Amino acid sequence: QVQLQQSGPEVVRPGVSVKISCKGSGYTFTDHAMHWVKQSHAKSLEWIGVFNTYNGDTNYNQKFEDKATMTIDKSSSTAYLELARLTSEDSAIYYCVRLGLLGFYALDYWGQGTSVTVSSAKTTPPSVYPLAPGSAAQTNSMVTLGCLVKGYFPEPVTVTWNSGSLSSGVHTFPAVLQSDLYTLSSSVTVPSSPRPSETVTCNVAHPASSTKVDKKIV
Amino acid sequence: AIQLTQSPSSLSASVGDRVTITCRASQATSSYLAWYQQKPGKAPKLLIYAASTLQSGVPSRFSGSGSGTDFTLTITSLQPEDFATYYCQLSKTFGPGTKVEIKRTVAAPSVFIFPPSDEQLKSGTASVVCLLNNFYPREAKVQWKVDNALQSGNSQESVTEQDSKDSTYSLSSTLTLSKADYEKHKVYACEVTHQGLSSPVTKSFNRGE
Amino acid sequence: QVQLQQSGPGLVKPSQTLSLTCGISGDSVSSDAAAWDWIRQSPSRGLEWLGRTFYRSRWHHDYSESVKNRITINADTSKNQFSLQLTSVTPEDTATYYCARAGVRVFGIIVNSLDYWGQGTLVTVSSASTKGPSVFPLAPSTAALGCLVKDYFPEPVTVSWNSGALTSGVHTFPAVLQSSGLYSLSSVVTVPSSSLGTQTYICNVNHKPSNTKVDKKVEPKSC
Amino acid sequence: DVLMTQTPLSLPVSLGDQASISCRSSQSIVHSNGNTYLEWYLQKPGQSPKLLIYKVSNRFSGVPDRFSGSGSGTDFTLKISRVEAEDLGVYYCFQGSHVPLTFGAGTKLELKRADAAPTVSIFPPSSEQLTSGGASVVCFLNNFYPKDINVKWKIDGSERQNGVLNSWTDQDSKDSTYSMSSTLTLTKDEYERHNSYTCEATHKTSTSPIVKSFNRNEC
Repeated sequence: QVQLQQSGPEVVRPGVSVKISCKGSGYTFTDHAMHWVKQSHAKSLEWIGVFNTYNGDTNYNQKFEDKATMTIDKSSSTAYLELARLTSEDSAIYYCVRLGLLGFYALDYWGQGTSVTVSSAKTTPPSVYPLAPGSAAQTNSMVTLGCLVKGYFPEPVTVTWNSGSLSSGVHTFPAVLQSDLYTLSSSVTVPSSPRPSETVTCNVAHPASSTKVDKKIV
Repeated sequence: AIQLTQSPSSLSASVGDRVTITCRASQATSSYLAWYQQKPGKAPKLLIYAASTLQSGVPSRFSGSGSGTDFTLTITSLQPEDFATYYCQLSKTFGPGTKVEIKRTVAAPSVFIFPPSDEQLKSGTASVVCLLNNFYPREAKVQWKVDNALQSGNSQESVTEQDSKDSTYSLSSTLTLSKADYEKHKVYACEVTHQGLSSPVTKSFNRGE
Repeated sequence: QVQLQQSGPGLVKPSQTLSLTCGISGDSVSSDAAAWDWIRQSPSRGLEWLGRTFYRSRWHHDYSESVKNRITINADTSKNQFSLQLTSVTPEDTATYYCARAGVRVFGIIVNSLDYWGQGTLVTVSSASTKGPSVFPLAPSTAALGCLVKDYFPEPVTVSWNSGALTSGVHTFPAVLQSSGLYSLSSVVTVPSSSLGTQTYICNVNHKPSNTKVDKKVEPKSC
Repeated sequence: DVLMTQTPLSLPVSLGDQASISCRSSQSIVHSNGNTYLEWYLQKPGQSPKLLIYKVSNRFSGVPDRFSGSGSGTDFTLKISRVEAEDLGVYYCFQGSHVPLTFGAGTKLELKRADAAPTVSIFPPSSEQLTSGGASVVCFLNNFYPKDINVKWKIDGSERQNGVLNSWTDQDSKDSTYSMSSTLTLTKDEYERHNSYTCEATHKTSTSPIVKSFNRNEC
């Protein structure tokens, strides 16, 4: 069975080289070449370059001629990607792809993909802040409660409510970037009748800093 | 850094006989190799590429398959026009190639003799040529008797290529001698023995007749 | 379809640069769907790939380590041709040189399967000089007649019968080296008995390096 | 280089209908040898894009009969006979015929429903943020349709643009709706300087833009 395994995510400083490893299995490596496609948001799916896995002649895209080079270790049946002088906008997801049936197809199977982010800031624990309806917000049977997160790096953060007990109405949001630090928030919808034995507590878990915080809501 | 062998180096099959030709590669790909057919005096013509796909135009009887370190070429039937030297390539280096002939019945050779021309005599030398044509097999013992005496070491023989219609070869032996040697003898005979001849055949001529 | 034509000098004295010109018809040299190889064949050694060129954004090159540092394959899109120049020619480089077009090239990876080989020209390394050949008839006493060519250099020669009118029953022989350093070959054609009295036979021999074109009529001897 | 644009960007389609996606090439992509190498890749959320249809007339193995391609020259279209729950994602048109092999921009496929009015709720910065140093006010628009919406930052009757951040979420599995988050960052001096913190929003459901406003003195 054809399957491509790829490295994990990285976070690196600008101007340093990073390595991406793509190991293939289930097929004879020398038969099929390997591609490399970059996925980001400013650009969408631009093509990096191909590695003719038999001989070794490379066909790089003209835009990534200088900042990317590709190597093959045929002994371990692995394809390598090397990047240099990474810029701030270089944060993207790099896919390794097998080329199948030269003459037909273009790109058969795609690896799970590694996302390399650069930034400049160091790792920083998140700060969890509470949001509650005001003293004049009890005019409706339903109100919106949520907590928000500032000043953390890098992604991701998993947020739960009462240790995941309240999984209905929970809404998180994709992280946003500002002042070199990421940002995200969460919200839930609850009735505006808080019982004395009923409480809402949102917990933020961050494995990059190994810090978990619970915030007092209502 | 890659060595390719062709098995067998040469072979010969009869008309309409299936023949398999195998060439082996240390670094197998089954995707970058191709087989070329070459006739003598002509550029090699592609036959199949990627070790399984047949090129258009060439008859479908040329089929190739196989994977791993081994690769074979299969011809369903042989024709007199299919004589060639088949080459297998591995994207960098061409194999030594296999000489393939065509077998048929034993052919009786025809013998002709030409005394040197008068213009050659004016030049001062003489070149006698014996034509030995349309036979099978190629091997043929050629002898020359001048005044019932054998001559050797002063004649050259050239073998043509096998005809693609009737599958026969042809030979010619040339002797370069001065006019004095030509005028020193009267009778000259061309004697040749072939397995297609029940008895030896000689053609004798006299100079000036 | 795509037809290849070649031109160049068949005689090259040792130890300078030789050059071949391979002209392209029916395709553009700068096409992005093909590549151009240069393959030479030697009877002693066999066949081997020399170099390759193609076009993606600028002219590319690729050469085999056998003849590295003395080969340069320069393309020319103006007249739609590409040419090989070989420097520091040794007497071990005598062979027949073929210009050929690579096949499948899609997806930006080239697969070596050459399918449009040119006619091929032969190049020999020698400090000698070309000179014209000589032709002698061999009219027999019923038998087969023909004309022979002697003491010619260098290869090749083309023999035609009545300017190509007759093509069946005519045999051309490979060149044979003689002791003095020359080459020779012959042609033979079979005839009916009554043909010699009415049919006219004039064989033709051409030698391009010496720019010689000799036409000779062969007939039975008068006396 | 060949530049392609997938028209249109987003496809709001319902279950079991026909949706057409078009990919156009700036220059002819007919490879000189022959054929017209075009590919369509779909990418389900949180996965790796697969191969949907190659050699636009042909069809790859393992994909159902609904997907089919057509067109030649510079215009190609991919049509889905019936849309299922799995068809959601982004569709990329791709070509290999002229190095470099460029790519499309992406076309999102998602469900449709009746337009829903967004519920807007404004919260002041937390009391802990008062002693922190920064300020972050934010209002959400929850459970609405479609992504086309705007958020306004009108403070004390004045208009500003800076300090805004935007974040949309993919369609919910059940309600198939969206969510909004516009957080505004300021410092302490401007926070105490102003009185009324209001955020507005314009949407199809409400002909008049919805204004949710609160004052500082009441909190």
